[PDB]
Amino acid sequence: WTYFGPDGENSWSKKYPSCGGLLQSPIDLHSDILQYDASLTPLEFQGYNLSANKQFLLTNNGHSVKLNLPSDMHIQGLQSRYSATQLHLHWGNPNDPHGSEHTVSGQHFAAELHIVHYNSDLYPDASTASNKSEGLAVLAVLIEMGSFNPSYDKIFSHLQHVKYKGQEAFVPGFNIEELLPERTAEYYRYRGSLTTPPCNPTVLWTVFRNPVQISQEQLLALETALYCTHMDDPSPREMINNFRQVQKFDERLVYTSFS
Amino acid sequence: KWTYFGPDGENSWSKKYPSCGGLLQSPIDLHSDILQYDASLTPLEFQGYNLSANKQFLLTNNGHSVKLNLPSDMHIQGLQSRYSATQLHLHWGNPNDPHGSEHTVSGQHFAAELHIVHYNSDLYPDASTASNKSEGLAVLAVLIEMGSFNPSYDKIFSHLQHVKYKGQEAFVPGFNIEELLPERTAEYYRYRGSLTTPPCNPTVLWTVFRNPVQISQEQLLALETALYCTHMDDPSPREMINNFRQVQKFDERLVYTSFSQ
Ligand SMILES: NS(=O)(=O)c1cccc(C(=O)CSc2ncccn2)c1
Ligand SMILES: NS(=O)(=O)c1cccc(C(=O)CSc2ncccn2)c1
Ligand SMILES: [Zn+2]
Ligand SMILES: [Zn+2]
Repeated sequence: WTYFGPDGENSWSKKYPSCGGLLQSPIDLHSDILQYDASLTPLEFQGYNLSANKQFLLTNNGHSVKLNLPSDMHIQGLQSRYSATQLHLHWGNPNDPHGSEHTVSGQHFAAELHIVHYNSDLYPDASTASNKSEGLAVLAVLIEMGSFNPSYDKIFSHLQHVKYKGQEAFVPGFNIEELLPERTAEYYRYRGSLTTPPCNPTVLWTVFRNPVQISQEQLLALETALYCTHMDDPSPREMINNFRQVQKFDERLVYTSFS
Repeated sequence: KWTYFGPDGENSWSKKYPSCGGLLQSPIDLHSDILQYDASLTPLEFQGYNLSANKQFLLTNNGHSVKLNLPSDMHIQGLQSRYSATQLHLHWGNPNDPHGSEHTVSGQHFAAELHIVHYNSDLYPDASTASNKSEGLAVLAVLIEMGSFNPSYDKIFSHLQHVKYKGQEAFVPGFNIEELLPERTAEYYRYRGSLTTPPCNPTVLWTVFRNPVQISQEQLLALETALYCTHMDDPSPREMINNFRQVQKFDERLVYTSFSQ
C-alpha cells in the first residue's frame, strides 16, 4: 500500500476491508460535531522522561519514521492503563507543507505527531491489542511552522541514517513530554481507527487543542529526508504526503475537554 | 450498487469501479498553494440556456441525487470544442451538519453544489459515449450557501416533495438556467479531473465559479429532507443526505484561475 497512485488510499479497502468499515480516522474537527464533556480529566504522562543512558530504536518502516517506546511509559486518566509502543509523524511536501491528518475547522496543519499506546491491563503487547476491543490509545499533536524546537530536533537530527525503508538507528533517551504542547488539559476525544492499513476501528483518539512549533528548516528537513523504498529498489519513491484524507463523520460526536 | 454511507460508500467505490482508485480524481480543496492565475482564461458563453417556457424538462430522483434533463441545443462555447448540455443535479449535507458541497475553498465546505454537465458533441455522438473518452466532458460547478431565498433555484426545489423516492419523475417548464449562475461568471477555477460519482471517469474539464449563490434556510432544508435513495415500497427507507464525495489528494498539479489574487 502507498499514499499515491494505484495502491493509494481509495484502494486500501481492496486488501484491507476495515479501511472501508466503521469508525474511520482522521476527521475534520468543526463546531457542528463538537460537544463539551465536563467529565473528561486531564491526562497524566508517566515514565516519559527516558533515561539518557538508555537508547531507543528509530526505524523507517516505508510509510513513516517511527521511534520504539518502552512499555514502562504509561498514560493515566483513561479507564484502563495504556502503555507506550511507538511514536511517528505524518507530513506534506515542500510545495504544499500542510500534511497533518486531523483538520480543525477545515484547516490542515504542517504536520502531526502520533504517540501510540496499547491497553496493558487487557493485553500483553501492542500487536495483540491492535485488533481487539479497547486495544489502542493514540495521542496526536498538531505541528505548525514557528520557532526552532530543540526537542523535536532530538528525532530530526538522526533522519539521514534512516533514509531508506528498513534502515535503523538508535536514539539516546530524552523527555518525550517536551514534544507535547501547552495546556494538554484542553483536547478533543473520539472513538476511531488506525489511519493506515489495516485501519482497525480500535483506537481511542486524543487530539490536543494547542499546536507545537518547529522551524521552516526543521519542517523542510523532515519533508525531504526519507524514501518509502528499500536501498536497492529500482523505482525509488520519496516519503512525502504520508497522511490520509479526512473521513466522513456523521450522526456521531467528538467530545471536548474545553467549553 | 454504490452509496455514500456504509459498506458501499466512497472508500469501497474502487472495488466495483476501478477508475475511482485511479488518477485525476475530483473533488478537491481549492487553496492558495495549488492555484495559479492564467490570463488566457476567457469568459464562457452560455447559449440556449434560456429554456423554452412552452417546453417541459424531466426531473428525476435516480437514487443518488435529483437530476434535471437538459437539451442538446444548450451549450458552452469558448473551449477547443463545443460542449452540449446533458443534465444538472445537486450534492448536499444534512440538517445537523449543513455543509455538503463537493469542492471546498481554503478548506471551507459550502452548504451545497450544483453541477451542469456537458459533453463534447463536436467529437462524440452523445454523453454516454463521450463519458469514458479523452476531453469528453465539461462540468460547471456552482457553490451554494445558506442565505436569501432564490426564485430561480425554486423552479427546481418546488418539485422536490413530488419526487421523494427513487425512480419518480416530474416535469419542469423551461426557465433561464443562466439564472442559477452566480455573479461574475468570468471569474472561475479551471482544472482537469473526474466525475465525482462512480464510474469516476477521469475525463472532466472542471469550471468552478468563484462566487457562491444563496438559497434560503427553508430551501436548503427542503433539499436535505424531501428525498430518499430508496423506492416508495421499501420497508426500510434510506434518506438522501450527505451525497457528496470527500476531497481527493491533488499533488504536483495546479488549478488555474481566471481572476488574480
Ligand atoms: N497513524 S496511526 O497512529 O493510526 C497508526 C497506523 C498503523 C499502525 C500504528 C501503530 O502504532 C502500530 S499498531 C499496528 N501496526 C501494524 C499492523 C497492525 N497494527 C499506528
Ligand atoms: N457529480 S458529476 O458532475 O461529476 C457526474 C456524476 C455522475 C454522472 C454524470 C454524468 O451524467 C456524466 S454521463 C455518465 N453518467 C453516469 C455514468 C457514466 N457517464 C456527472
Ligand atoms: Zn499516525
Ligand atoms: Zn455532481
